[PDB]
Parts: sequence; C-alpha cells; structure tokens
Amino acid sequence: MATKAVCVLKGDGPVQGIINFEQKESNGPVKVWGSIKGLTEGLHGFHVHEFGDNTAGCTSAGPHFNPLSRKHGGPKDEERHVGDLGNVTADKDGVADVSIEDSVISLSGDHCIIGRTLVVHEKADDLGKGGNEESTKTGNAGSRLACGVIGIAQ
Amino acid sequence: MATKAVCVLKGDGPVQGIINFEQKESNGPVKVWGSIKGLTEGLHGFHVHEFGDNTAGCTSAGPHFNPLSRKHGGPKDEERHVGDLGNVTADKDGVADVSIEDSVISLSGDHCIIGRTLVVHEKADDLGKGGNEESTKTGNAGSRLACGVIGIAQ
Ligand SMILES: CCCC[C@H](C)/C=C(C)/C=C/C(=O)O
Ligand SMILES: [Zn+2]
Ligand SMILES: [Zn+2]
Repeated sequence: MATKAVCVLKGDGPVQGIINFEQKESNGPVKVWGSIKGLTEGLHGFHVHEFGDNTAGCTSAGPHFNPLSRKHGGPKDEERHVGDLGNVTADKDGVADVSIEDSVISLSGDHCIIGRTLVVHEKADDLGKGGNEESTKTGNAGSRLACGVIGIAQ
Repeated sequence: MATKAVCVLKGDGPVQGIINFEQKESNGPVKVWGSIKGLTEGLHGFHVHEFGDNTAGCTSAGPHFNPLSRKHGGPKDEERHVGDLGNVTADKDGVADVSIEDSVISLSGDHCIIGRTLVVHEKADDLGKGGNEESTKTGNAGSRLACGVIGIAQ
C-alpha cells in the first residue's frame, strides 16, 4: 500500500543525500528524485542492492537487486537487474539533482525496493556494455560511496 | 517473503547497536535479538515507529506503528500498537543484550515492519499504565536515543 519511500545516503567520505520515491499506482512507474552532494563531477552508478543490511557499511548490502537473475544493464534495457537505475550526474559543485522515472522497480510486490539499499557508486555505470564479466555484474561502477536503507515515507 | 531482517541503530549521542530479526514461518512469531551499547543502566522503551524516514534523524519516523488504531500497551496486552515491543534492559556496562519474541509484528504482510524504523528510547516504557495521555500514546518512554530503518537481510 506504500506510495512513498525515502532513503538517506551516508558513507565514509563526504557523499550524502536524500532520495525520494513516489509511486501513485502499483502498476505505474516510480518517480525517484532528490539531491546528493559531495560527488566528483560527472557520472556515478546508482543502484538498488539486494539487502537493507548496513552492518558492515555499504559492503553488506550485497549485489544489485536481481530477483530475475538477469545480466546487468541500463534502465532502458530489457536485460537488466531490477535494481539497475543507471547513472546520476553530479554538476561542477559536486551536486547530483536526481530525477529518474522507472517502471521496473516498485514500492510493492516482487520488485519492491522498500527495505533494500540504495547505493551511489564511485564511477560511471557502463550499462553492461563494457565487454567484460564485471560489466555484466556491476557495470564497472566501482566502490560504494554512500548508501542507505529505503524506508516507507509519509 | 522475507525471513530475516536487520537494523543498525544510530543517534545523536553514543547509543548504537545492531538488531536482528528472524521469522522462519510467515504466520509464526518474529525473533528479535542483538546488542545495543551506550545506554544508561535500566529500562529503555523499544518500539517500531511507522515511517522508515530518517531525514530528520529519529524524529521523522513519526509515531509508533499502529495500523489497527489501538492504544499503547505492552507486548503481551491485546490492546497495543503493532510496534509495541516493550522495554529492553541495559546492564551496568551500558549494554542491552536484546532477546525478544513477538507474534504481532511480522516481516511480511500488513503488520510488516521492514522499511519502518526501530527506536530505542531514553526512559522506561510504562506499558500504558502511567495514568496520563502520554502513557496511552508512547508509554512515557521519552526522547529517541537511536534508530535505524529495518532492512531485508540475507
Ligand atoms: C574505466 C574508465 C572508463 C570510463 C569511460 C571513459 C566512460 C564510461 C565508462 C562511461 C560510460 C557511460 O556513459 O555509461
Ligand atoms: Zn545491475
Ligand atoms: Zn505504542
């Protein structure tokens, strides 16, 4: 019944932010928006990972949320992880003003992302086009800069 | 659905801990265990609040999770909030070795607490027996010392 969710991103370094999720219809897309600061200018992978487990920091969130056991892709690919939201772009001040609409993640059902972990990564997601085994798993997006558990919101 | 959940508790002060949840059968009880350190010796209210919203620290989690619109009570009362897990006891070293079993919360379905916020409070929960308005809402457990969003665990 959740139509709204929210996530506070934190990590070891300066990266932090707040990301909102809104889904007016359970059969409709999820709007994803907010601000992340402290990033290097440019593209950063932006993924929902499987577990809402931050006991060992972002490492314990596990791999990309992939209940259909597909290969990694970009959000517009048919072959993609449910958690594959592509990249977000930080401006010259280090601020990513996130604005994504996605119809594969959901706030309910099998693809529900509530209770899982949103992660913003060190470098660009290659969207599965990197030609190596890592590309088909993580997009070569590198280390986890900040994360948080996605929670139900008012 | 989920059989395991986990929660990392943090706050403005020194209180921190890790709480695990286990529900081997979807229609059976939830086991809740772990360790919270940095507490004053004695009883501390221990509740699931409605929203997994940490944007204002523990404040934005809202009231106790109460989908059945009941009055506050202790875990063994029939008249209780779903989020009413009672008290946890911190020893002389400031450590609460939590061990709770509850049949009202769940890790799936309508009483699902995944994506909501676990909070440990400053004072004892009076279990609804304090004789004022506050008693039947929060148990007079006082301020929110630490909290975290409850996430799906491996
Ligand atoms: C190992 C460094 C590769 C970085 C390359 C110059 C750009 C990439 C991968 C971005 C791709 C994209 O736009 O998705
Ligand atoms: Zn992926
Ligand atoms: Zn209550």
